[PDB]
Amino acid sequence: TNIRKSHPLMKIVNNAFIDLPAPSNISSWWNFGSLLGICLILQILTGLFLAMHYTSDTTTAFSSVTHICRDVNYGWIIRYMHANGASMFFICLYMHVGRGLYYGSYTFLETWNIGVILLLTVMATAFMGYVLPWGQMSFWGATVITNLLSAIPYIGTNLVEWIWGGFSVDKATLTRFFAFHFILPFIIMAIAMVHLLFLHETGSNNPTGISSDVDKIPFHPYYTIKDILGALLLILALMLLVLFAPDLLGDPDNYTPANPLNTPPHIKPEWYFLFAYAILRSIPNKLGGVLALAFSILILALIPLLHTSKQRSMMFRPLSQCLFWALVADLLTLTWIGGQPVEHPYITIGQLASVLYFLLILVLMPTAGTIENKLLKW
Amino acid sequence: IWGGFSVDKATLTRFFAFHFILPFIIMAIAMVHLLFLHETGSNNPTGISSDVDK
Amino acid sequence: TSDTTTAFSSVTHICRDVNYGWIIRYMHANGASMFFICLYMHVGRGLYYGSYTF
Amino acid sequence: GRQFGHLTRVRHVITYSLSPFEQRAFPHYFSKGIPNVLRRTRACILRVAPPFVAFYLVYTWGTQEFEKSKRKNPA
Amino acid sequence: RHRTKKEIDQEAAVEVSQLRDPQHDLERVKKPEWVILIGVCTHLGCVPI
Amino acid sequence: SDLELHPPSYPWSHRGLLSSLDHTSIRRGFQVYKQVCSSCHSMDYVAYRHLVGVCYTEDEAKALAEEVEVQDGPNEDGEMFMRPGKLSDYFPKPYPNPEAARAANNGALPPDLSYIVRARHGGEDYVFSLLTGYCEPPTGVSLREGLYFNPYFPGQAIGMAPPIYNEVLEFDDGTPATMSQVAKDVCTFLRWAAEPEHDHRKRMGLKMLLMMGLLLPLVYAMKRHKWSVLKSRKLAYRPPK
Amino acid sequence: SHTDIKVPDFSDYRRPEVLDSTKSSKESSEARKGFSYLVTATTTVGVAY
Amino acid sequence: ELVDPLTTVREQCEQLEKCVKARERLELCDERVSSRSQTEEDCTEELLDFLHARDHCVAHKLFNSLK
Amino acid sequence: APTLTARLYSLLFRRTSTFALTIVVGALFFERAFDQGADAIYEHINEGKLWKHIKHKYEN
Ligand code: HEC
Ligand code: HEC
Ligand code: HEC
Ligand code: HEC
Ligand SMILES: C/C=C(C)/C=C/C=C/[C@H](OC)[C@@H](C)[C@@H](OC)[C@@H](C)CCc1oc2c(O)c(OC)cc(OC)c2c(=O)c1C
Ligand SMILES: COC1=C(OC)C(=O)C(C/C=C(\C)CCC=C(C)C)=C(C)C1=O
Repeated sequence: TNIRKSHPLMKIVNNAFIDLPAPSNISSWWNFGSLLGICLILQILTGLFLAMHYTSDTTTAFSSVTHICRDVNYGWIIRYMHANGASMFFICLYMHVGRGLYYGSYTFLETWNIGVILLLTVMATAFMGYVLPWGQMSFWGATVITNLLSAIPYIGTNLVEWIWGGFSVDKATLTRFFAFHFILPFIIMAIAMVHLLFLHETGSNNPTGISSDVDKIPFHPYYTIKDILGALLLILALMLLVLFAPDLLGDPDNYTPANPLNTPPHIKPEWYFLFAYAILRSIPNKLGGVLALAFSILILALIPLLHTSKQRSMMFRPLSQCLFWALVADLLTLTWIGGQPVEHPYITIGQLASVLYFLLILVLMPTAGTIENKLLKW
Repeated sequence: IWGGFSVDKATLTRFFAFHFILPFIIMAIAMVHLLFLHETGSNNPTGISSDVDK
Repeated sequence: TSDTTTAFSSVTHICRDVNYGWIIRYMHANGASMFFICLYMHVGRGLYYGSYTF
Repeated sequence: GRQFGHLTRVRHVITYSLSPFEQRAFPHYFSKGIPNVLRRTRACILRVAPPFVAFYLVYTWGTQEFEKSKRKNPA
Repeated sequence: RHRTKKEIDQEAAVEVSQLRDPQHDLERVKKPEWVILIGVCTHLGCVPI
Repeated sequence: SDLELHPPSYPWSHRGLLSSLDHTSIRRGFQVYKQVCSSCHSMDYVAYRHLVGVCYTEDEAKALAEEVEVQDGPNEDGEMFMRPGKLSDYFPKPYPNPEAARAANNGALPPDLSYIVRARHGGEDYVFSLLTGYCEPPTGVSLREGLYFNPYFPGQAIGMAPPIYNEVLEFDDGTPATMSQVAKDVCTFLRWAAEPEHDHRKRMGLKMLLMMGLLLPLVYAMKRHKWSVLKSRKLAYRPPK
Repeated sequence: SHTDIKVPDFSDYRRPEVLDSTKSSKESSEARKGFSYLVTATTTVGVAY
Repeated sequence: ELVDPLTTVREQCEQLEKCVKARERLELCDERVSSRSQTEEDCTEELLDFLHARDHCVAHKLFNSLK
Repeated sequence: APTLTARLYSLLFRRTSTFALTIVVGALFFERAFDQGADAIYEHINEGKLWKHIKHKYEN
């Protein structure tokens, strides 16, 4: 009788991290789950040590962040670890979603649906975080994204002013955004546990999409060691960015203090918002543009209802493989357009890419699955 | 823990941060408190086992 | 706001200017004391009834 | 809630394993490793690459077209 | 906004019917050389250049 | 007028991956700031003590601080006096307001120079190209000549008069104060002004790369060693009859 | 008929000091564990730093 | 008296083959603009084209002289 | 039995406490030898340049 197996706390650890039956089988694309956890605690830890010196008043917010970067012993690594960890958080998110899409992991309805909430929550958290240093991108970021609510008919204006604290972005806006940005990662952490709880009910999917109970291996030592290696690659990727190119993924305009009278000429999102940004502005309509933005991420919840194929994974589905990569490349296209001004070639090709995004998921990928069924006499 | 030779600017900003997080840490420890409790169930006024009358 | 220049001013800004900031502030203040009344009752109950054997 | 000894039913399958201390971590690492990656690449290139060249062409054309459009000539 | 003669020429002439929000220029000003506007875009609240 | 030109790649001594700032060039560049730019440009986020590690000594920087008059907080009668000023003082502000900044420089606001390398695309290359590349208008366009011509500025019409030329003050070591070198040194200083961590992050970077060059193959071997048992396993299927 | 089961050849995967079936493994036992534990010992030292 | 190395480098850059063609089409723009009645047609485009080729070459060379 | 990984294992690795002791003693002497080396490489690749090499110009 084992202490590891029967102690009411260690029970939980053992049935999640040690004795948990896992496929013999799962590739590097399965490393991103633990990497998201590492990202979560990295952002929690640095974010805590930034909160120790940050002040959330408009007069002083920019000054406190630069006080961190110049005066605070090693405040610069903490600040840019945080900044680049947020981008690392997004690289891992996108890899993790794409893995799920490819391998048919969305057939775990609860795990997947909680995952969609986790994406939206981490997006809202990181929007808030960018508002905090009170640069130019902070202010107009806060302006535009809060104003998305103003598209809700009849009550949208009241709602925007309700979260602002008044008629404009102001003193009241920044102090609550610090408070909202502090708590939300812990709420995320709690939802990450429920995500894992629903997952353990089935165990993991694998590259083949075929049930792997015939060949399970213990999580320890195999996926404990594969996870350590994967994390050490995540540390490389992060520490390359903070130590050799700290500002590569950010905006120079956020190094000028916020200014309510001038929006900059060049303004774009943070790289990881660029596809959704490109989708919304491809529509010359207020209500439709924001409805498309909401639909661009909420679509993931329809993907299980649109699975036509008699196989789970895309591994043995070449038509679907092609159309998956068309989806990735189209998403890469949309982040390129997001980066460009609203002028001649870019308006049309961004409109066509927007249409293709929705056509691929809604129509073209379900039809590919039926054709593939018919070709196998299924 | 002060941030220097005296209580100062540095002391108050971190005390806000420490005071924000610690109730959530408390909340997590309150769950572990309940988890250990459910293992036995409650005691009662008599101190005698009450399985005979749950 | 957690700066020394402004911390007292923000708390009184809550109590005078913030719509119903006064109930929130003093609910918080007296809830902390309520938290302690309940703690002491809860410990004493445990001491009396031998609940510490858990 | 799944445990070893309760997963599924398997009959008539023998597994031979060796100790980690009996065997090499990198058994024939380049001699067999390189032939494999090339084989894996060949297997997937036609599925992965053609959307990204299709991105590349629309990128190259789009940047070029935008550049040319903000020049004049006879006016 | 101080307006030149070429500027007022374009605004009076262009179609009221073909706008998304149908107004004449003359019912958008009081005296036609001075336009006073809140510099907040009606989309999502940026400052127009 | 909407048409743009982007800066070329100048081979800064700190452009390379594992490469120090030139602290001899940071020194000469502070000298450019104190004498030319500080008449117009704020640097609110750099203090005199920041120089003590970097280019100057403790004594050098204390004597440099003891050159300006700074307002100090109240005497025990209740009035605002002036003092020589210490290493703790941030670099002195021209103009009490942004509005007093706009009034002296003919409508135009000169922004802070504490951030300016990190706050403009191209970095020091842009600031070098905007400085060293001051030029004459082409035919077709004229300025309302409170504003001047620079090609590197967006829209081509800049409020800044071309503030650098041959021999605007001397360098303390003995260095020829050509406009090219006056621009080189100030941009080398403004990089340090934007990013004082620069040399420390590149030191830790080399340590990071060398450590990772040990740890990545070692953890790989650790993971392979454990995965050995599975990767070399042999299956046989032996059904009855 | 279970006596038909031979364990298949593992020479392809074996450490060099353990290819001779005619010779004891006990002799190379201290060395082989030595090499593998030195790897984890150095890693711990590396991570510790 | 006072020798700026940028003067030595800019002259040396302008004599290189790309710059000769781009100075040419700027000069051909220079004659075109004083000629017409009230032309709006700028030599912004042809100046910046020439500076593009010149400053590219300036950057490759200039810092080898400066201390 | 002459071989060195063997004597490394026999004296230091066999027991987990000795294994841990050899790691912590190992980490002390690594931190010195690596920081010695990595600084000396960084200083040599930036030959003058840093205030450590400028130092002697401004006096005692
Ligand atoms: C008075 C003439 C000066 C002097 C002596 C210097 N500056 Fe500055 N500066 C001045 C103005 C009026 C402006 C605003 C320009 C405008 O927006 O119309 C500037 C601005 C700059 C900038 C920012 C340009 C940009 O937007 O990209 C920089 C980078 C700059 N100034 C640098 C600079 C340097 C290095 C100086 C010393 C050689 C210098 N300035 C002095 C007015 C003036
Ligand atoms: C919108 C989809 C989605 C998002 C976003 C998502 N998850 Fe998942 N996650 C899943 C699915 C589906 C699986 C099951 C994968 C499988 O078994 O193939 C899963 C598996 C995982 C795993 C374990 C197995 C693995 O894939 O590595 C972890 C850990 C994980 N999720 C944590 C997270 C964390 C932390 C976040 C960020 C807060 C997150 N996930 C975001 C849907 C997602
Ligand atoms: C304990 C509080 C805390 C937590 C937890 C937190 N952060 Fe932050 N975050 C901050 C503060 C304070 C700043 C302002 C300092 C700064 O700009 O770097 C900030 C800054 C940011 C920024 C702006 C970076 C920049 O400087 O450009 C982003 C983006 C960000 N956070 C995202 C995240 C994400 C994602 C998480 C994890 C879900 C997270 N943060 C966790 C407090 C927190
Ligand atoms: C130092 C002792 C102690 C402290 C302080 C304490 N607990 Fe308990 N708690 C106990 C014990 C012992 C029991 C079991 C009582 C029994 O069954 O008679 C218990 C029971 C409870 C119960 C359920 C039964 C009951 O007594 O109502 C809850 C709920 C509770 N604890 C939550 C909390 C919370 C929340 C806190 C404040 C964070 C807390 N406790 C503080 C020792 C304590
Ligand atoms: C209290 C109320 C809260 C927290 C409301 C939160 C709403 C959060 C959203 O959903 C989670 C949101 C973050 C998400 O939309 C789906 C993003 C992908 C939106 C992407 C986004 O970014 C921009 C941005 O970053 C900018 O600044 C540099 C400026 C911008 O305009 C020019 C935008 C912008 O136009 C869009 C669409
Ligand atoms: C069955 O699949 C599983 C994996 O195999 C790919 C994992 O690697 C991990 C490891 C995840 C970690 C360390 C993140 C923990 C998150 C929080 C918020 C504490 C889990 C839980 C899992 O269930």
